[PDB]
Amino acid sequence: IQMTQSPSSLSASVGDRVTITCQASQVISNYLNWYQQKPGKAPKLLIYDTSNLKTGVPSRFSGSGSGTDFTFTISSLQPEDIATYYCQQYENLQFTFGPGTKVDI
Amino acid sequence: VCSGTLQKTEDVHLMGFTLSGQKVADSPLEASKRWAFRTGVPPKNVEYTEGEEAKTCYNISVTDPSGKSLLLDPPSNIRDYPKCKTVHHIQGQNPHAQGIALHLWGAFFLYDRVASTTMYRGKVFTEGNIAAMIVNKTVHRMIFS
Amino acid sequence: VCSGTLQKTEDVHLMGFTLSGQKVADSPLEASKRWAFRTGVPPKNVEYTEGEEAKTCYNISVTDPSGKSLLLDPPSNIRDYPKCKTVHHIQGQNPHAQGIALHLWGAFFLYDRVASTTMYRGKVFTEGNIAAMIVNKTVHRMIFS
Amino acid sequence: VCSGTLQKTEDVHLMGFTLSGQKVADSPLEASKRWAFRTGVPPKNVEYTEGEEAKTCYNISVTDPSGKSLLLDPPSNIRDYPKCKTVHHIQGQNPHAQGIALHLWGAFFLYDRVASTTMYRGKVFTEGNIAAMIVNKTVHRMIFS
Amino acid sequence: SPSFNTSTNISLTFSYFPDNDCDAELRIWSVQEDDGLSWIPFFGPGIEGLYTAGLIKNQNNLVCRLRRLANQTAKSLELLLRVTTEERTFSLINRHAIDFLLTRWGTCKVLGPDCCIGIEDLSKNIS
Amino acid sequence: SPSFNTSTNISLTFSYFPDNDCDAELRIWSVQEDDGLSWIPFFGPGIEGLYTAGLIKNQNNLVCRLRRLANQTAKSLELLLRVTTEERTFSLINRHAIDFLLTRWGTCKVLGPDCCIGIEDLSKNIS
Amino acid sequence: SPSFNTSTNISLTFSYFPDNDCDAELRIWSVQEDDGLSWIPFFGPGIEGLYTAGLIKNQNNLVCRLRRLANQTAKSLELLLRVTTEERTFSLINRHAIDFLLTRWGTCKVLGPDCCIGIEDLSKNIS
Ligand SMILES: *[C@@H]1O[C@H](CO)[C@@H](O[C@@H]2O[C@H](CO)[C@@H](O[C@@H]3O[C@H](CO[C@H]4O[C@H](CO)[C@@H](O)[C@H](O)[C@@H]4O)[C@@H](O)[C@H](O[C@H]4O[C@H](CO)[C@@H](O)[C@H](O)[C@@H]4O[C@H]4O[C@H](CO)[C@@H](O)[C@H](O)[C@@H]4O)[C@@H]3O)[C@H](O)[C@H]2NC(C)=O)[C@H](O)[C@H]1NC(C)=O
Ligand SMILES: *[C@@H]1O[C@H](CO)[C@@H](O[C@@H]2O[C@H](CO)[C@@H](O[C@@H]3O[C@H](CO[C@H]4O[C@H](CO)[C@@H](O)[C@H](O)[C@@H]4O)[C@@H](O)[C@H](O[C@H]4O[C@H](CO)[C@@H](O)[C@H](O)[C@@H]4O[C@H]4O[C@H](CO)[C@@H](O)[C@H](O)[C@@H]4O)[C@@H]3O)[C@H](O)[C@H]2NC(C)=O)[C@H](O)[C@H]1NC(C)=O
Ligand SMILES: *[C@@H]1O[C@H](CO)[C@@H](O[C@@H]2O[C@H](CO)[C@@H](O[C@@H]3O[C@H](CO[C@H]4O[C@H](CO)[C@@H](O)[C@H](O)[C@@H]4O)[C@@H](O)[C@H](O[C@H]4O[C@H](CO)[C@@H](O)[C@H](O)[C@@H]4O[C@H]4O[C@H](CO)[C@@H](O)[C@H](O)[C@@H]4O)[C@@H]3O)[C@H](O)[C@H]2NC(C)=O)[C@H](O)[C@H]1NC(C)=O
Ligand SMILES: *[C@@H]1O[C@H](CO)[C@@H](O[C@@H]2O[C@H](CO)[C@@H](O)[C@H](O)[C@H]2NC(C)=O)[C@H](O)[C@H]1NC(C)=O
Ligand SMILES: *[C@@H]1O[C@H](CO)[C@@H](O[C@@H]2O[C@H](CO)[C@@H](O)[C@H](O)[C@H]2NC(C)=O)[C@H](O)[C@H]1NC(C)=O
Ligand SMILES: *[C@@H]1O[C@H](CO)[C@@H](O[C@@H]2O[C@H](CO)[C@@H](O)[C@H](O)[C@H]2NC(C)=O)[C@H](O)[C@H]1NC(C)=O
Ligand SMILES: *[C@@H]1O[C@H](CO)[C@@H](O[C@@H]2O[C@H](CO)[C@@H](O)[C@H](O)[C@H]2NC(C)=O)[C@H](O)[C@H]1NC(C)=O
Ligand SMILES: *[C@@H]1O[C@H](CO)[C@@H](O[C@@H]2O[C@H](CO)[C@@H](O)[C@H](O)[C@H]2NC(C)=O)[C@H](O)[C@H]1NC(C)=O
Ligand SMILES: *[C@@H]1O[C@H](CO)[C@@H](O[C@@H]2O[C@H](CO)[C@@H](O)[C@H](O)[C@H]2NC(C)=O)[C@H](O)[C@H]1NC(C)=O
Repeated sequence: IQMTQSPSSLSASVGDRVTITCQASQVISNYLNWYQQKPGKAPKLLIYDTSNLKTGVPSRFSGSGSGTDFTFTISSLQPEDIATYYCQQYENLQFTFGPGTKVDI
Repeated sequence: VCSGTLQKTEDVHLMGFTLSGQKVADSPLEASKRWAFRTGVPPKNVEYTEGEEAKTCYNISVTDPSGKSLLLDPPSNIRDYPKCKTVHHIQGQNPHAQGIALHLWGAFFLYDRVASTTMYRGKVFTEGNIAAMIVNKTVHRMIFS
Repeated sequence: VCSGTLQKTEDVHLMGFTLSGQKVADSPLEASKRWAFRTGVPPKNVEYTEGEEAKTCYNISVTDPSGKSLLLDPPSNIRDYPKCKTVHHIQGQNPHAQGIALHLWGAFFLYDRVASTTMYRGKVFTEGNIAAMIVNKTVHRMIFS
Repeated sequence: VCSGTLQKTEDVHLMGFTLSGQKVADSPLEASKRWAFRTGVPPKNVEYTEGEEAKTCYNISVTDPSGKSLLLDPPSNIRDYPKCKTVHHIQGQNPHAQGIALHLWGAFFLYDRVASTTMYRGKVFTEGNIAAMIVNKTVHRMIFS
Repeated sequence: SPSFNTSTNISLTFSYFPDNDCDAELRIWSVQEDDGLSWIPFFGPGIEGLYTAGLIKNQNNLVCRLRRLANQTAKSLELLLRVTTEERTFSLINRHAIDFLLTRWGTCKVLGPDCCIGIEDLSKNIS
Repeated sequence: SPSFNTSTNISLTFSYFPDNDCDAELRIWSVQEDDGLSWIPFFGPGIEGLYTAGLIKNQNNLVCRLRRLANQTAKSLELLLRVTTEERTFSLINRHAIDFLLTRWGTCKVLGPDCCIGIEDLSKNIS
Repeated sequence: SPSFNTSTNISLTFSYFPDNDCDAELRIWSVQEDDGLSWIPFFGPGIEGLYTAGLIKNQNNLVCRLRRLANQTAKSLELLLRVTTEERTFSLINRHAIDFLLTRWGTCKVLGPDCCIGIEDLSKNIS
């Protein structure tokens, strides 16, 4: 129906806590994941199942949400966290990615 | 022991109470964690008389990667649950799946006047349990008017 | 209230009486006016023990203009009515027909030891109703010798 | 008459005793002489609670010379007999065969918690009969420990 | 639940009463077998010679009270079938039997109605 | 087996007792029809307008004792289903009814418990 | 209907009596479960480890009276199956239960047979 991700762009100094939102097309029925894609490279998931984080991902990354509204939060921003962040949704046998959130320092 | 009297066999009723009233997670993601597929267990059914209005209902279709639906074929007596506030339409996949879908808590997949051990294909249900109680003709008429 | 006693559960019998004994029209034209097709109603069955010898029986086959028979598939337990004086063999057509055939009077399509809400395909029946009564082993033996 | 008391409906049990305990011929050749095929008889089933450990069991497949198996299709509730000392795997042929296989002695083809009038296709069975008896919760617990 | 019995004054009686439309003759059929080899399913009857003929004479509109009973009991039977979801057959004789036991026993005072206990031989043994 | 009834002191009562997790409101649905043409299967309701709405108020955790009863009775119901081999539906109301008759009548001494016979009017008639 | 019980003088007793062909040993199997997680259908047994073993010793031709009972009861059971038209399974335990209630209660005089009412404690309370 409609999958949105806000904000579209972002600019925050180093050390700031920034949160991003993701709205799924339907009520969540499978794992919701979050990916970090630095310019040029391939995406890399940091958070899976809305809350859990992959082994090796820094502790500053966190996530929460329920239903159709979800959030992605980083506690203390660092210079190598600049990337376009996407949220993944698997509904109706379709993997759909969010518009993405470009964060700048 | 002698407390209470039963007049006719129609007065004994089986009421199905949804797990939604037990304040458990209604979300389909957490609800899908309560079911699992297992081989070697026969499916059993029990008919009941009354049931609760469900807060969330589910119409799931778990399929093989080839397309084969792993849920059982619903017998004729199985029909959609009567009253649902919201019906989640879910389409899943499970390649390793074997056997038939059962409830991990021991609850029943409530269908219209039927409680089932297995989730049937293409039929709306709700998680719940049933309870045996006696209400005579006059008392039953008062509650439903 | 205390009048009458029931010894064994075999002694309670359900006797099906044909509408022919009620002096209603036995002709298949007037009898076809007593049935109609309706969707959204489940078919129900009740088994009985004894029945009356029917004056007129019907073996009907109502089909789509394409050829599709609109009558339900008879389950295994359904069999032709035992005793019929005359069996009308009828082949009908109904393009608008939906659902399943029911009785407009509320009577039952009597089959062998079975009363049905629906008329089944390719099975002889008679219109009638059933009645609950008690006859002990000695009395039942006297009537049938 | 007043001797004995029944507390709950779960305490009445139906025990199936094999014909092997009656010291009849267990050999499949002599056992095949106890069955025959007949048309015009409906198959009936009765569920029981307990059964004996069988000395010899049979998995027979009687087929037409064309290849058509003459044994009935087993319903879902029919399953192999639980405990068998030896299971004879037999493949037979009968061109003249009509109807369905019945027992000439009047015994039952014992399946898991089911006694049948007919031998079903591809399902292990044993010849036996069932008996109605009452054992209360405490007595039943003692025998099976 | 009514009951039919030999007349106590082959005449029969029916306990039920309702407070030219009926047919006088009443031919019936039943499957009950008289109590060597007929009980075995392979032997005995098949589907043809399975039914036994019977005849009930109309004595004080006996058949008409039977026929008017089925015309009336079907109106409740249809409602009793709406609740059960099973499309297959549904045993009614077991339900009438337990309804008979519950209407007679399902706490009752030894004296007065609603409690069928025989004390006529108890009142003489006490004296 | 418990029973729900109008309060004897529209308030209702439940005989069962167990010795914020529950939901207060309890909307229910039933198929029972009030006692002209509605009983005929062709007429009356279909599958849409077949269920009647009801509501039970929580009076002294009434709904919570009902909800905690179904949470507990299912543990025995699952074991009662393991023995029966029929995959189709299985009537439980008939079994509870005969269990009710057997627990009340299924030899009992007129005096004391385990025998619900009313002699309070018999003790006055003897004097 | 007979009943098997612990001996009142692990020896058992059977109430039935009929007035070297039998097998002495009698191994049996049952599905009854002893009364945490086993009752849930997903957990506990499947179709393999579902049956529990048992053994009944022949004490005063105990097993032989059991075996000769099934040899005889089948002759009536076959006739009881001819009337019911349902090809599927047919519950016999429910029918034996209601037959037990009807043979004990289904009008009876407090004195004499055919009425199992205990007055031995009533005769002492009146004096
Ligand atoms: C009547 O109503 C009550 C209450 O509404 C309801 O009770 C519920 O029962 C179910 C079980 O039937 C409970 O589910 C269990 O929950 C516990 C606790 O979960 C908490 O703790 C874990 C770990 O700390 C947290 O991660 C979690 O977020 C919760 O906070 C779990 O421990 C259980 O999981 C184990 O058992 C499962 C059985 O299916 C396994 O599938 C699972 O893998 C777990 O196994 C464990 O052990 C294994 C070997 O030892 C190991 O391999 C595993 O990895 C794991 O360690 C289970 O999920 C539920 O919580 C109860 N609800 C409440 C509110 O208490 C009744 O069920 C209901 N009755 C009916 C008939 O409906
Ligand atoms: C026990 O035994 C009794 C007696 O044997 C039996 O009673 C019978 O009940 C049925 C209904 O269940 C009766 O059938 C009705 O008959 C009346 C009267 O018909 C006469 O009058 C008309 C008009 O004057 C004449 O044309 C006709 O020739 C007759 O002389 C009809 O009025 C009924 O039709 C209406 O209702 C039908 C319901 O199915 C509709 O389908 C039909 O269209 C009619 O509707 C009317 O109203 C509509 C809106 O208002 C309108 O759209 C229509 O056009 C029409 O105006 C119906 O046919 C039957 O007569 C009874 N038999 C006797 C001898 O009285 C019980 O049924 C039986 N019980 C059981 C359980 O079996
Ligand atoms: C409870 O337990 C008991 C005992 O365990 C068990 O009894 C058994 O009953 C069956 C019948 O149901 C008996 O089977 C019959 O056996 C007799 C005797 O056979 C001996 O004699 C013959 C001839 O002398 C010898 O050849 C043979 O080797 C034996 O020594 C047979 O006569 C019977 O056959 C006739 O009847 C059959 C019925 O199915 C026919 O199929 C068969 O063709 C035979 O018919 C005769 O007459 C016809 C016309 O008159 C003619 O056309 C035929 O050619 C033939 O002459 C039958 O096989 C068995 O022996 C009993 N067992 C014992 C130990 O006595 C109960 O059945 C059991 N109850 C339940 C419910 O399980
Ligand atoms: C639940 O899902 C099933 C299947 O996904 C739906 O059944 C379909 O219903 C439509 C409309 O009646 C038919 O055209 C399809 O052929 C059906 N498919 C199957 C597989 O049965 C069902 O309608 C859904 N229920 C709800 C309430 O949405
Ligand atoms: C009633 O009609 C049905 C079908 O019109 C008859 O069933 C046929 O019976 C013949 C002979 O047994 C078979 O060869 C056909 O294949 C059957 N057709 C179907 C569709 O089942 C039935 O015999 C008729 N009954 C009577 C008493 O005439
Ligand atoms: C009894 O025989 C039947 C058929 O001869 C066996 O059923 C077969 O089982 C295998 C393995 O599960 C399947 O691959 C076949 O498709 C089955 N065939 C049929 C016709 O069902 C059954 O396993 C045998 N039982 C025993 C205990 O040996
Ligand atoms: C079947 O019913 C008849 C009649 O109700 C029973 O015969 C009665 O038996 C009682 C007790 O022996 C006598 O007091 C009556 O006088 C008899 N009445 C008649 C008309 O003969 C008969 O016993 C019943 N049979 C069974 C097996 O219960
Ligand atoms: C349904 O239950 C109510 C309440 O238990 C019954 O009303 C009682 O009737 C008895 C006998 O007439 C009185 O002694 C009580 O005082 C009544 N109680 C109340 C609260 O009114 C009612 O009779 C029952 N209805 C049926 C059809 O059995
Ligand atoms: C199962 O049966 C046994 C034996 O019949 C019951 O034990 C008897 O209990 C009564 C009443 O407490 C005593 O008077 C007897 O002396 C006991 N007999 C024996 C042999 O111990 C036992 O109570 C029954 N269990 C259940 C649950 O009903």
